[PDB]
Amino acid sequence: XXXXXVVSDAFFNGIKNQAGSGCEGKNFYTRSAFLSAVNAYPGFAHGGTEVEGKREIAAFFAHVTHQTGHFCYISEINKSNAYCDASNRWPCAAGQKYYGRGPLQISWNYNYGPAGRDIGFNGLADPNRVAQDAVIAFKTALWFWMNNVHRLMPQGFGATIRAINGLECNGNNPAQMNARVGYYKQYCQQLRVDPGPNLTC
Repeated sequence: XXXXXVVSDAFFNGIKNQAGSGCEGKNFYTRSAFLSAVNAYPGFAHGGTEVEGKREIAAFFAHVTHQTGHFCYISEINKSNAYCDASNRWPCAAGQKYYGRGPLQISWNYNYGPAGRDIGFNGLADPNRVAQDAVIAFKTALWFWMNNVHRLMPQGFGATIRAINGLECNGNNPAQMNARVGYYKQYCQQLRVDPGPNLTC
């Protein structure tokens, strides 16, 4: 349940060791940054039982592993889209772009805005800070998780795949869906917890 003791250097390095070494994220994503970020999200891995908490940690790392390519990538590979939904109170800053950044590839003005308000930076004016500071990056990932995915954890890992995209369930992208499940099952083995029901979607 306490991330510092369940997520070890060995566990974190085990992921990052895969795809180095010229990866932009190789010398960015650290366990130290993750643990600093965890301090700001006390609800993470604490929704229910210690088993549920461990499943949540495994689930978080499963999605992060897939979305960043084992910590290879910081920013979305295509960077032209502003990702602006202008119908709002997180108005889009001129010239800025809210494409995916960090462990869970936080995207859109309507996510950068409130994430920044919670974390303590200007998410609309300075979204690149998520790519510049690994502590902020892990905080945005945990912010996104707690605000969008956490409530679905009790329904099983598969419900979290559906929470994160919509495009990788129901036969749409089996390879990516099963990739995520694969990481989750391994991390559950490593953290010594059963994976639970409803893994695929």
